[PDB]
Amino acid sequence: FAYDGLKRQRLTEPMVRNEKGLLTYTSWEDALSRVAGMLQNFEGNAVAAIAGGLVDAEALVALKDLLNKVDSDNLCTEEIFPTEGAGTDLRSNYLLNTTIAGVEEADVVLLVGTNPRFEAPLFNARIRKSWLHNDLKVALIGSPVD
Amino acid sequence: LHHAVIPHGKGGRSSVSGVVATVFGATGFLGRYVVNHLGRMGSQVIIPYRCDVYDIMHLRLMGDLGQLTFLEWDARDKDSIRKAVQHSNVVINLIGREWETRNFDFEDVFVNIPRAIAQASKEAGVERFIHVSHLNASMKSSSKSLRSKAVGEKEVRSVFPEAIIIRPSDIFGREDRFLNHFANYRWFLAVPLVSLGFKTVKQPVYVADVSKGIVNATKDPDAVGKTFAFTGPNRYLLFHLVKYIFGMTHRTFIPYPLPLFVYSWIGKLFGLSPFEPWTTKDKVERIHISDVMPTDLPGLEDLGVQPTPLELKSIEVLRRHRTYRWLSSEIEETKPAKTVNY
Amino acid sequence: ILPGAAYTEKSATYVNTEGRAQQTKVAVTPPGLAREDWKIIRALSEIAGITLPYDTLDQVRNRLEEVSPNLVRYDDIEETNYFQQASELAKLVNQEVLADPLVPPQLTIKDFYMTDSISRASQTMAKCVKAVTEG
Amino acid sequence: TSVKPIFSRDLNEAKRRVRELYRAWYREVPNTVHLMQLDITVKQGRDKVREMFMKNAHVTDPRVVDLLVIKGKMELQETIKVWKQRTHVMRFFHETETPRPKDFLSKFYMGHDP
Amino acid sequence: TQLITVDEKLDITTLTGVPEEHIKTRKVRIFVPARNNMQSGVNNTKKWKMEFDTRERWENPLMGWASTADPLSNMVLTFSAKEDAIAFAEKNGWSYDVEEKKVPKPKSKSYGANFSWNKRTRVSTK
Amino acid sequence: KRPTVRPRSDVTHKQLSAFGEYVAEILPKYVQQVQVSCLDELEICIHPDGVIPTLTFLRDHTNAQFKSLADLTAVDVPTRQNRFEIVYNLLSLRFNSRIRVKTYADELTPIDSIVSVHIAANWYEREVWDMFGVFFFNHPDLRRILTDYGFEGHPFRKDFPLTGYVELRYDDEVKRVVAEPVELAQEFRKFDLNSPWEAFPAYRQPP
Amino acid sequence: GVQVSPSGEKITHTGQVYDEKDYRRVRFVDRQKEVNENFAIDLIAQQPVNEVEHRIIACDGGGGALGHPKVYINLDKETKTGTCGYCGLQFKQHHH
Amino acid sequence: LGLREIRVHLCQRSPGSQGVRDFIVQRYVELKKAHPNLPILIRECSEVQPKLWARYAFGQEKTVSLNNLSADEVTRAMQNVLSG
Ligand SMILES: NC(=O)C1=CN([C@@H]2O[C@H](COP(=O)(O)OP(=O)(O)OC[C@H]3O[C@@H](n4cnc5c(N)ncnc54)[C@H](OP(=O)(O)O)[C@@H]3O)[C@@H](O)[C@H]2O)C=CC1
Ligand SMILES: [Zn+2]
Repeated sequence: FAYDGLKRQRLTEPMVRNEKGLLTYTSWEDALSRVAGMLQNFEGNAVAAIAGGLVDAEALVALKDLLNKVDSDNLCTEEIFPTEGAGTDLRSNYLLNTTIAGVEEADVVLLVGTNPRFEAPLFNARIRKSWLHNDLKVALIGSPVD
Repeated sequence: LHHAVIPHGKGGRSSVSGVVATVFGATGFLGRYVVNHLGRMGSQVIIPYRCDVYDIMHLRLMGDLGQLTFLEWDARDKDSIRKAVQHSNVVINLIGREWETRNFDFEDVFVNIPRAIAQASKEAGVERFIHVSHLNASMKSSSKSLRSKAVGEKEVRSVFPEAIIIRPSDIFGREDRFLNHFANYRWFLAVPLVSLGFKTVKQPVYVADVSKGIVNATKDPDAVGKTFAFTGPNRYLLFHLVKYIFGMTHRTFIPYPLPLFVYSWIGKLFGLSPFEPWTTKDKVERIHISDVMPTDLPGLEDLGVQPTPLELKSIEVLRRHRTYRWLSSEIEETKPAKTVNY
Repeated sequence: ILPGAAYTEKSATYVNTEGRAQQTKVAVTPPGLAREDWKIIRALSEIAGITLPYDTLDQVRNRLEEVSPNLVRYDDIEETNYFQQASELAKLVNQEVLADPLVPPQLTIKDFYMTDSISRASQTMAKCVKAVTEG
Repeated sequence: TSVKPIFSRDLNEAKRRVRELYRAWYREVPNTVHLMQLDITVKQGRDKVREMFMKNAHVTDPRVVDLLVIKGKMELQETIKVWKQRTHVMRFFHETETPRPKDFLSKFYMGHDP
Repeated sequence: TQLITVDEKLDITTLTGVPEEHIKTRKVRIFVPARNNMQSGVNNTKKWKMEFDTRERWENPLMGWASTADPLSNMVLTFSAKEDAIAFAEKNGWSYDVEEKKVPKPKSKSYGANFSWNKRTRVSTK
Repeated sequence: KRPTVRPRSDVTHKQLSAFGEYVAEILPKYVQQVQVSCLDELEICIHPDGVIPTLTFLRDHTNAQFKSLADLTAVDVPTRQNRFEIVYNLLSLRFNSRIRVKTYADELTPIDSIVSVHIAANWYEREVWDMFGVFFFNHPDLRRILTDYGFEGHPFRKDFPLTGYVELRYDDEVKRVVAEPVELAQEFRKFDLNSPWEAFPAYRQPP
Repeated sequence: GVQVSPSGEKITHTGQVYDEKDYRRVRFVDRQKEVNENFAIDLIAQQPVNEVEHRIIACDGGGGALGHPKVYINLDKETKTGTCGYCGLQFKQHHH
Repeated sequence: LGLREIRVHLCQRSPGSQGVRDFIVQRYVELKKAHPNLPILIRECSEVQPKLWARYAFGQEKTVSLNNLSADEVTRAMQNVLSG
């Protein structure tokens, strides 16, 4: 039902600031030239990028390659994962290694700091399917929810 | 950009270009090519016409449905212009004429009309105004048309300082008055030229290149407020040009010299025609006026056009004049024209 | 501001909590002068003195394979079996928990309908919130 | 790897046929720029012939080559005879098709097409 | 007229009048169309389909209709198997990304489970 | 007896089946998968090497005088490796019976012409060539028949778009009719109409 | 009704009108914009509620085979009024 | 030098990549203790030839195969990368 947002508050044209500091409409050539100049005059640790959540791997890798070619590695996300320890060096540390279909084989499940209902429903729906058929026993370290 | 002006498509008859043009003078030799090149890439063309609706048919097909919007106007009525430029983002004044009328003077078409069009385009929010002056235009020329044209571009720029002014040379095409004229002299069995054609230089350009240049200046952001000189790649002497003409026409070329003080009288006589005259004193003086040298002015190669030499596009104009004996004769049979630098 | 594309407007690889790379497909084109993001960035590079090698999408995905080859195995999940080492390593940080009761941000459904921009720009999700909060 | 041959049991005989066809076209171009009153030279026509021939230079299967030669002979017939007018001949030159650039960046500025 | 040794991969592009554009710049999709969840019919989940990449569609200024410069916008071909589609694509010179067929998994089902003494299958909605 | 259904007679079925056995055992070298339909129609499928012999036998033989070539068609089935199903529908005035002969071809697998048998096939084979791309042998004048004089493609191939790749118009610049890539003001609307519920269980394809 | 916009263009019953800055209004220069002045919504609002003494009423429109398919409308909710889905006629339970 | 990342590619069940898994389990821990702030990425896939991508400053990447080695060749290649 949130496909109605793709029809509203959309960016359809490249914008840029005018002398007054207001956002005006311009071309691709002009804006990309501005950005290319600013990028030319900067180098590592003064450039930085940030991803938002609806981004695709292609844009991520392209921006990483760009920033790398200008020596920056401050590529960051908005979501906080701890690099303390193994961090992103190992996928085992930031994945669902017991894949969603693994909740059907499980006997006990322990939820920590999650409301999987509002956060990943289909996962909560799978947990309920198991709770129904395979007599799964759930536990939760967190705030009490339904 | 307004949501309905964003260009969409591949640049075809049914695509969108983002161009909403008002072309004054579309019913002429050059306006038809301009409108063709505009409706070919999917732009809206507003074509104000004073003529009969039977003389816009050749235009009615060179644009997809709704891309061409016709309008009845009058140069004297100023509202007739506001209603036309009321919605455009470009205006292209091609208005001109090679002779004066009972009701219009060179001044009227070359100075006042452009000036009013420019006033209205400025007052109406237009971003671009393309004006078409002449290359040889000057406030010190023997011809009256060129003086008037220079005055007109001065006024257009004093009323619309960001006005793209385009200054072409003698244009040649199918429906022209330059190559067809130099071919139709034959009806008088000989070619009268001043100084025997020498001392005069001509740098003519194909009309399709001019139309491409206009249509590209419509959306070229480095061209605002600039002047251009649309000229062909090769310069010729009137003698060799007309000889090459009669070569493509395969007619007999009998040139003889003629001073200008009697050729202009001939032109006056011919201009007394209440219909479209075959020649005029001003057309005479416009001929035999040498061609200015590029003199640093920007041009077609700066708009994005590679000029087409006359030796490739002359036969499609001059095969209509040949006889059955010479129709099929190829292009290579004619010896090309001498090129000069001067 | 460089207007990009949405998930209904481009082809893109998105990876889920498991590592299952899944590809989107184009149903619509971006509005107005909006464009694919990697396209924007490659054009940006070309305009600068930089120039990224890839001009197409297959090349971008070959680059993906280079960096991480789990991003191209579509609909597949790759086993990973190196937790012992990560634990040996992470048993050496001297930080302790704060004892604050860790609670989730989405505590009820009125905190569920609007979480990203596509949702905050939806009149329908607003109708939903206005129904739930009212009763 | 075993199939039936149309005419040529190898690429060399197909090349012989292709050369015969090239000769025919090279000899015909002048007669049809004369007859059809085309407004081009004789060199442009032969350059266009060579370009249309190279357009399919990459082929290696003799059957594809044989069928291409058949199509070329069909067209050469349609042209030797005046069954086709100057319109269909000048279709080859694409005098009006705005030439799309091969520059990634221009293709980026105009449209979403790759 | 005996046999001949071709010993190469088939290529039909030069005989199909298809422009360089719509052969080099086209990504075909090969797949078994997914069941429509508004219906419980499974008869359109049998034959393999071939669908092309989607391209621009812009409103026509006059009326407001959808326009295209994509001839293959509505091209759909039907095959009985996956290898047939892959062969057709290779032959015609297209690039393809295949998608395996999704068959539902067999499911244990019992009407007694709805009535149980100790399990949670016990339903309260008869 | 029922007024909506169609009266069905088995006598014609038997006649055509017996004649099919006749043809099959008199031309074993070429015949494949003879078959007869619920509606009374005989279909004889063959190897293309047998085209001329089969058609000549069916024209000249005494118990088979199919000497009028009604139609000659092709059918693109991109699934099978040999797409084009060439069809020869024939008629016997002596027996007031029809028959259909079918072969198979490919983009690069031509067959032989039958103008030596039925002169009616000149234009039909030209049409097959123009529409599907099948090439015939020993054809007197094999050229295009229906398409434009410089048309690229074979439009009846399922892989060919209904609207084509080009589009014509008149350009005042060149003063000629020119061909430009297609661009439509309204795009053809593809309607998915197939019902998802099996409709004829007699034609069910076992998995 | 047919209300006009700041540009003078009339707003159709669909709520459609061109913005003052829209170039697409040249098609209406020296010409007119065809609108239907009889808005069906206002008209069907001007019609009255047909009371009935039965809890379930049918509506074929009028003329039988000249109207719309016969639908049956429930009229239990005394606050609301039942509206045909084809026509816009309203019905109310007289005795509630 | 200007080294920024080390990313290891390998398989989970294959002989050629057997040297990389042993290397990992035995020494990745110690090596990541020595260099704590240096990304050392392991993205194991299926039917992938094992490689070691070392990308230095200004986006310039190297690649040295590791097909059918022991853990010691892997260690020597990795330390050669580190040192430079
Ligand atoms: N050799 C050439 O063609 C050259 C042309 N130019 C410039 O190019 C422009 C056009 O050239 P060309 O097209 O050949 O000229 P044309 O005479 O071929 O057509 C000119 C246009 O001017 C319009 N026009 C003239 N006077 C009036 C008027 N009083 N009221 C309304 N409309 C009027 C005509 O409309 P209608 O015909 O319906 O009255 C006609 O469409 C001119 O401005 C000229 O200076 C520059 C250099 C050389
Ligand atoms: Zn009703």
